[PDB]
Amino acid sequence: LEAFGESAETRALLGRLREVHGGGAEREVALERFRVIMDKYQEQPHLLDPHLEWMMNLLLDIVQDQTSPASLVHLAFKFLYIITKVRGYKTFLRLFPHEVADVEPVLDLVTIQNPKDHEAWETRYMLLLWLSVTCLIPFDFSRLDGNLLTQPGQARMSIMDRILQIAESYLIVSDKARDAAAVLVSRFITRPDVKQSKMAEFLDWSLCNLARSSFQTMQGVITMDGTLQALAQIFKHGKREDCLPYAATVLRCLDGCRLPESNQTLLRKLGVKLVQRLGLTFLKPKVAAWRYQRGCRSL
Amino acid sequence: AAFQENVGRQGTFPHGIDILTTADYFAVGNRSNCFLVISVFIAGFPEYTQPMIDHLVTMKISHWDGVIRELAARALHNLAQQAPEFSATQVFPRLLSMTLSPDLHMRHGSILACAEVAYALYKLAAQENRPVTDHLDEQAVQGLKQIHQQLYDRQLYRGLGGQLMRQAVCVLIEKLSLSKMPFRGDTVIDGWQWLINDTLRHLHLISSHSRQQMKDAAVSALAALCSEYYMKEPGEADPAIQEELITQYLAELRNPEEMTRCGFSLALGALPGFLLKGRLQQVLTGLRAVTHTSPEDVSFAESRRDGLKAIARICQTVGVKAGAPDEAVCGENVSQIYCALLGCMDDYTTDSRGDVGTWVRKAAMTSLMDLTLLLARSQPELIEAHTCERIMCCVAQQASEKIDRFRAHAASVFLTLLHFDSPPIPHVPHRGELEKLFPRSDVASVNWSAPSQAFPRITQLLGLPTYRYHVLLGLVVSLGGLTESTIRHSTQSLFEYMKGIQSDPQALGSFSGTLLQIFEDNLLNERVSVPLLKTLDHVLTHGCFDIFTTEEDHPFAVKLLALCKKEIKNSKDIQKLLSGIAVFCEMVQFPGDVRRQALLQLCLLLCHRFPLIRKTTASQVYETLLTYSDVVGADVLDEVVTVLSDTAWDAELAVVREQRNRLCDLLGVPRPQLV
Amino acid sequence: MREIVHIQAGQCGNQIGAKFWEVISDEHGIDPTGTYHGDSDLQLDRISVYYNEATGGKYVPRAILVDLEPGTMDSVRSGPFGQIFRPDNFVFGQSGAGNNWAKGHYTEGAELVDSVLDVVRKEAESCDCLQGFQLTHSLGGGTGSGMGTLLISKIREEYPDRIMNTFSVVPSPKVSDTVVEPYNATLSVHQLVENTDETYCIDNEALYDICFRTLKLTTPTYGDLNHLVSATMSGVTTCLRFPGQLNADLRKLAVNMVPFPRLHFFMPGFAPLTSRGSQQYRALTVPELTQQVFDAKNMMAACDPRHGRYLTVAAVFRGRMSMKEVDEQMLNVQNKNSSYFVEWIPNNVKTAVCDIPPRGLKMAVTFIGNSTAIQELFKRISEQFTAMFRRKAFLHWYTGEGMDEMEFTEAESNMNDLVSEYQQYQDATA
Amino acid sequence: FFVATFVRERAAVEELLERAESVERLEEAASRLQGLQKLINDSVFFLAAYDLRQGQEALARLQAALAERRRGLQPKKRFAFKTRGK
Amino acid sequence: MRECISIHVGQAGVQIGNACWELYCLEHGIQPDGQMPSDKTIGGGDDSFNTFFSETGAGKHVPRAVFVDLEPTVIDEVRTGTYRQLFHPEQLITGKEDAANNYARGHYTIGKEIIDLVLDRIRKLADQCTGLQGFLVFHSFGGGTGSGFTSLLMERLSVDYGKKSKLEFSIYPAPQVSTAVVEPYNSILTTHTTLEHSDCAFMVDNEAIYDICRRNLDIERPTYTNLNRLISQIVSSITASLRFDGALNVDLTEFQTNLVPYPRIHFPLATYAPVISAEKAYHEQLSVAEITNACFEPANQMVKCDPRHGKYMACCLLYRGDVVPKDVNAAIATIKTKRSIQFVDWCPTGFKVGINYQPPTVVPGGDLAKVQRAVCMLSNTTAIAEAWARLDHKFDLMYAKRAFVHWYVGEGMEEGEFSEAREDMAALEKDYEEVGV
Ligand SMILES: Nc1nc2c(ncn2[C@@H]2O[C@H](COP(=O)(O)OP(=O)(O)OP(=O)(O)O)[C@@H](O)[C@H]2O)c(=O)[nH]1
Ligand SMILES: Nc1nc2c(ncn2[C@@H]2O[C@H](COP(=O)(O)OP(=O)(O)OP(=O)(O)O)[C@@H](O)[C@H]2O)c(=O)[nH]1
Ligand SMILES: [Mg+2]
Ligand SMILES: [Mg+2]
Repeated sequence: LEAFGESAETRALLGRLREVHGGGAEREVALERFRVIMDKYQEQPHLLDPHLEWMMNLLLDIVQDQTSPASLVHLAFKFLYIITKVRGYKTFLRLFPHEVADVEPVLDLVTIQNPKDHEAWETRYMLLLWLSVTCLIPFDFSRLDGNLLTQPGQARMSIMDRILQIAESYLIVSDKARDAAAVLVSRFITRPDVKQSKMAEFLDWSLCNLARSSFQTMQGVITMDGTLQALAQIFKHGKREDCLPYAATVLRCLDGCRLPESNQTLLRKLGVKLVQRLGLTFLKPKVAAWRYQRGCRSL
Repeated sequence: AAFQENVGRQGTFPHGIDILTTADYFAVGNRSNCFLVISVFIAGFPEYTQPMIDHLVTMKISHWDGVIRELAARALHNLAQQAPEFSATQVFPRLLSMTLSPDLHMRHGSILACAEVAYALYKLAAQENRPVTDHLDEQAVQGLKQIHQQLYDRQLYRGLGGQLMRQAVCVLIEKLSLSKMPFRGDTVIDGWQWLINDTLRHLHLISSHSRQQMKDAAVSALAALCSEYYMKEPGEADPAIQEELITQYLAELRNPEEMTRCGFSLALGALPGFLLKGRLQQVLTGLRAVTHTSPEDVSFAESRRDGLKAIARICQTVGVKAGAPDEAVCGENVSQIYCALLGCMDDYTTDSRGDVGTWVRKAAMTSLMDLTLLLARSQPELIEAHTCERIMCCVAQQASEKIDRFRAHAASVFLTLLHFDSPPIPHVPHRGELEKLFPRSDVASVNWSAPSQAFPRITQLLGLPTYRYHVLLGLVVSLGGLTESTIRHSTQSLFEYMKGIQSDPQALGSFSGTLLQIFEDNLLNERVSVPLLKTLDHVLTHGCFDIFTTEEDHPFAVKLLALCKKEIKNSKDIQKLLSGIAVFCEMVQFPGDVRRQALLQLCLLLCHRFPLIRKTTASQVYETLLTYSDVVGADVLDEVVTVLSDTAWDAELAVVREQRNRLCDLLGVPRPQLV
Repeated sequence: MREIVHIQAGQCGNQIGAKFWEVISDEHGIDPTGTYHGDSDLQLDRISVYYNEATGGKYVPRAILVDLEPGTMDSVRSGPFGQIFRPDNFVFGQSGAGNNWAKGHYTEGAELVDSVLDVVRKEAESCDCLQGFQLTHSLGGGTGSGMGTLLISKIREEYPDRIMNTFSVVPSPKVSDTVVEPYNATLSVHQLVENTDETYCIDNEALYDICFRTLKLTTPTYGDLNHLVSATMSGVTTCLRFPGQLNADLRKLAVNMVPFPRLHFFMPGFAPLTSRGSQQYRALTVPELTQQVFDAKNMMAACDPRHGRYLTVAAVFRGRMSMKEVDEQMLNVQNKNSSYFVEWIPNNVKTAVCDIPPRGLKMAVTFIGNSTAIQELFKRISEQFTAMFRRKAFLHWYTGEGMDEMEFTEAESNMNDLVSEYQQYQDATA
Repeated sequence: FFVATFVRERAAVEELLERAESVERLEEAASRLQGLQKLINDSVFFLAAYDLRQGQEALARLQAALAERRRGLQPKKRFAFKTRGK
Repeated sequence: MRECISIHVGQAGVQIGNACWELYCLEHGIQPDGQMPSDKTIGGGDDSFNTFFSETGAGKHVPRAVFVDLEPTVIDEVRTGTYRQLFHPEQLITGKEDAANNYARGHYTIGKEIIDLVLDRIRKLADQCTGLQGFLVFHSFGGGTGSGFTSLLMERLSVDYGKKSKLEFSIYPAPQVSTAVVEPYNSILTTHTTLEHSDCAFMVDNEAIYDICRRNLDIERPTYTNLNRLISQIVSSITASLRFDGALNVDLTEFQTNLVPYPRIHFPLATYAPVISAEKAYHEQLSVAEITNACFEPANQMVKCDPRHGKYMACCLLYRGDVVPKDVNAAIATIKTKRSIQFVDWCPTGFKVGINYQPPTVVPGGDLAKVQRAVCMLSNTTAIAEAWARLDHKFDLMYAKRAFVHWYVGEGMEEGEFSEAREDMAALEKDYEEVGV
């Protein structure tokens, strides 16, 4: 192809989600048509860049409406996940809203989600990613919280503690949402205020989970995988002088998990990945002095 | 990609731009191009001639796959004209030492490389009015004259591994004989003759999967060796060598083994014209017997195939000549060939596998396609009128069978023999109508293999009285098949065609007669009888012969009833019985004495030997009684239907004979006797 | 031979694969967690044929989810039973194969087959004695066809003596609207006849006609197609998942249902026909089930058994019933409808009974036939293939990826010779 | 005869490995494995599938045993920088 | 004193051998563990029952059987059954891969890997015997393993123990109990392979047993459990001479001399009578003349043939119960004067009478009743050849179309073997027809 030709059809299909959400007779056909139309650009997702901004505005206005039922908001979350897997989350979530006012609403949505609802997992996944986008704000969570002692007795939970609890609860699920949590770990525990109040705690919990997990049970393996992914994200998107004071302790727990003898190929990869990020924490980045004199950027 | 990066970032690769513009993301996609085209272009420079050939000779030629070995051999052949000295001085001796290695694949690859190098050197020397011995020194001539001999010394030709050595030796002999070598009058030629003869005398010992190949590889090698060494003078041959070969091959066409027969048949169709001059009638009489079917050669279907293939092959070698029965195709031998070719058409063999005859009926269709055409390019007068009409009728008949594959070949042959205008055919029944029905422009886009795009067009040939019978026979044998799509498309075309003749009486008085002649032509054949009854039943159920039902005792039904009596009488299979009971209950509609005779026949069949046949006949009688009207009078139909629905046709015979007699008495029909 | 490895390529193959696993888990009592909770010892007598024992008495699947893109891989992992599989059994890429057989058989597939043959040898290593293979893919899609046929060839080249069985899903213009699906289908056949040993024909046109005309559906969806494909899979493999003497292993089933090397295409059938959210309280008798299972309407392929001759027939009756009545009904069906059965392979109709009926049905019946009428499923493909190949349409997609017209010629010739052999064997001794 | 000679060579290789205490012991043992592989790959044009599978399994087991023996007799030292080699 | 060595290979072969051993010990009083209270001599063995049982210095009476299976299924049942303490772990051989109904896969592939193991067990067991008579092999033509591994073992024994008899008890295929369409090919193959390696083999038409179970025993769906209980009784009645103090067929050579005149014609016809159900046990007692007249009825015959059409070459009868020689002689004379029994012109026309005063025995809870007297008539009749005739009808219709032939070609087996076996069967049929003149 060369450009997007199915513009009116896609627009009509996106403007039809408000009359095909109750009964599933016209809900499955719409999803099938959308998937068939989007799969044609699986190899050329760059040809969708100029259409993925207006499609996200139409999809966001439906989920942001308070009068949008659960079945209607979940339908808009499936299309968003489809667009993400088609184009790419790195290039799609970057355009999502990132203002300050979008910090409290989004989080609230994440609180009204049932992890035991496989019929709407796409809602629990994409949502998490959107949260990770609202941690790129240059303010603190204490300023947004304001006064927490507004109610008698029962105090209000800060946004930082809520995000930490949500991340700790979803890094140990089997579904695709654990992965999303790893995105929040690289956007929440790497913040300036969150690191100062959620780095010792998050690193003591991860070590405990690594120490009391087996690679011979289904759950323990999931918890170990989630912890390894979180540690890798922390060591990658984190600083070297904030993460270096912990790289010896982590290396030890990793070596103790006797992974090079497991028959779990994905655990070994995560262990190797975590072994190279910890190692690069012990040495300062250097710059190729040999550039600007051996070839251009392109050919 | 690595080469492109190195050429773009360093620019130190010799001929980087050239090897980068020719070999790219698109041109490199094809492996054949990379191994034959791009290879020569890249080796054209002196910086890639030695290493490329070295790698091809010390790796690719010794691969573990025959396809890769053949590709490397072809690459070396193509790269043998950019480096004759290196191919005749460092690579050729390099291969002579590897041809004797213990490894089988290595020996095969080395033999192929040597043959290719010899062929390339011969082709290069031919373009300079010089012999091939100049490049191939005495050393090369010796080793090449020791490949076949040494192999036989180690009984290396035995076994599956020996089959590949046999094929390699055959290819080498073919290449050496095509390159014109100075091996005339040496024991090497006798040894080669022996090996070719053994390969064909033992084809039944060759894997069926890799058989047809080893036989088309031994006949080809025989055609080059007998055209470069069996030649005493221009246009002649050694009398002694011509008397031993033909006598040996014509005495092997009557072997008891079928594979040997086929091998000798193709070994007799590759003989040069200088070696058939003086004894062509003998070979002709030999293959004629090889393509015939005797009481003992009923299952020899593959023999006739290769016989017909060889027969036409010798007609195209010797050409046509006036006054020369022993040397070429004159008018004294043109009639016998046509008779032998049209004797194989009526060849349907339903052996354990199925219509093995389709293979013999296919080959014949080709032999004529190469005969009538050949004469059309020289002596078109020999193409008789009756013989050509019979050929055109047989082709039209074969172009309507139930086998899509063979029905696509017949249509292609017909189109190749009808459109032919270079020059066109002298006698083609209705050549103007055929041209109008088959526009040359809208012919290349017709999928004859698909029934949908084949039946609607072939059915239009019924309008020609000449091909009417032969097309109706094909449509009949194709309608009574078993495939759903085929029968559906045949019935649709038949109904869309009979609409224009149903109203016309004379049209329904010519087609009906033709169909009844096909019933008298094919009665008790068991190939056309079964499908012809089903077609008649379908035509009667559709309601086509309605204008004749008004007349009483019409000759058509009068003879159809006698034919059905002669056919259905004395049977066993249930399909024929059911098909016969259907035709009878459909023909009952015709009034007159024919109605009474059909009712009597139905009452007789009612008490068949099998209870299932009895129940089927009872049901069909009840159906044809409740459907038609005026078939039973005197208000006796109520009692008839009651005694038919009450009588249990699944009981014994002594209990149902009384009910049959009562029904006959109630219908006014004589009661058959019991002896 | 007591462990079978499961594989699934393409979106449809993975979906058909995930449905069959869920069905056999619900029938065996294995909840999504992995613990046994059924109510019959027979469910555990043959549980090691598809599952593996793990600490805590858990039953881990033995499947391998394979794809070239991540959509279907995330859809199955998040399904109701998604947690059951192994996190390192999901092997996929990012770009797909774009409905091109070449892209899925020579580029992305040729690159991911390395990792695919890593998990495959991981499952074969945890098998006392491998018995065979059971792949689930489609012949229409590019990735599902190309890379999946590339995995059959690699397994046949690696494992010398191992049975190969597949569940090919033939596409249909009524379901999809893609033009290059005839080419993606023909080539696949050219591989199966020369690679796979057993192959079930599940035509999409037959499913569409059964869902639109029989079940009464205005817009049959892919959810209805997977509801008919999973039931057929559960019915045809009921002998390998429970005790039995007829076809307990794959080698016996092949020897009994494969009279010739090239001829091994079996059209399956299941009765009574049902749909999602439908409970039939009426329990059909044994004669009614035997008469309905042989009906062309209950066939998963677009071929009429009456317009052909049978070669090998295998029937299974699941439900509490009597064996004498079933045997008498089978004998009566063989005697009455005797013209539809070749008389040159004596005892070519087998019948089996099981005491574990499917879920939601008290009486079920199955049919795995080897009639020559299946040739009709290929003739249709032939017409489309020839019509699209003679004018050269969308051919640059293949020739530009290493392929050439020689492969299409070869596949067309192989398929055409398979039709002629079927027609000849149908008229043996005519 | 092919199966007989294959079993004989396998038993010989096993006996040689069971008593391997030199690099020459293991190096000669790793040249009988090459010969066996070359023989088998040149005989798959007339052998059955079960025999080929058995030969492949035997070759894999022998290669694993040879690798274990090489790792045991020759324990590769851990990685260490070349700083202050002398 | 001499002792035999029995062998049971395959699913049908081992399942019948288990019931036979159960019935043998059931009659000898040998407890399930192996202790025989009736035996007063410990360590010494020289009685009639020692032909099929050895004795340890504790008392245990071990059988002389060789249970070999190519898959762990039937062997596990006997290993964790009731008589697992009766046999030793070494005598219970087991393999892995199954032949899956294929003579080639069992004779040139999965059978040439475990033959040596079975042969080493057949040598260790024989070393503990001062005298050996022969080998009683139990197999089946339907199972490919019973056609391949059994034939290989017989061929190897013909070379090893080249001076010992090899009596056989094959099982003939039937459609009501069958699970393979390739049972005629393997049957013809094993028949052609064993024709030149056996002395006397008794056939067991599964159709006859099914009919006897559905009519006499009054069973709606006879199962392999009921068939094994009815065939074990006949197997024991036939081998009753080799386990009791009798006077007929005491040795294996006696069988060949009294029932196998022509070396190639060694397929006698066996019959057993009476066969009354357990419900009709205490009803009526049939005399010797009552069970001798029913023996000739095709309903009781083991093979579905018509001996009345053909003639006989040899005949013998073995009784069990309170049978008097005078009554048996009178019944035989009456049957000869009534029925028109014809014998071959060059063959001796006499009946070998052999009475056994021991009463019959049946397993508790079985469908067979404890009859007061039973008889097993073995007569070599040419009508049995008809049983092979129909079998050839299943070999020409399929082999003509080259059906299921690739399974043997791809397993190392040649194609000419089928033609050779068919020619051998045709020659055997021609010899049978010539003997009828
Ligand atoms: N029955 C059924 N057919 C399906 C399903 N999904 C796809 N198909 C059919 O499969 C064909 C398309 O192949 P896909 O499975 O989408 O192909 P793939 O394996 O994903 O390959 P690429 O699309 O090239 O990446 C068409 O004929 C569809 O109708 C499904 O769930 N059920
Ligand atoms: N009478 C009787 N027949 C049996 C028995 N078991 C199997 N059969 C019959 O034997 C034939 C098949 O032989 P099996 O014993 O099952 O086969 P096998 O010898 O184990 O062979 P493979 O499994 O192929 O290696 C069929 O005709 C069965 O009906 C049994 O216990 N008794
Ligand atoms: Mg896809
Ligand atoms: Mg068995």
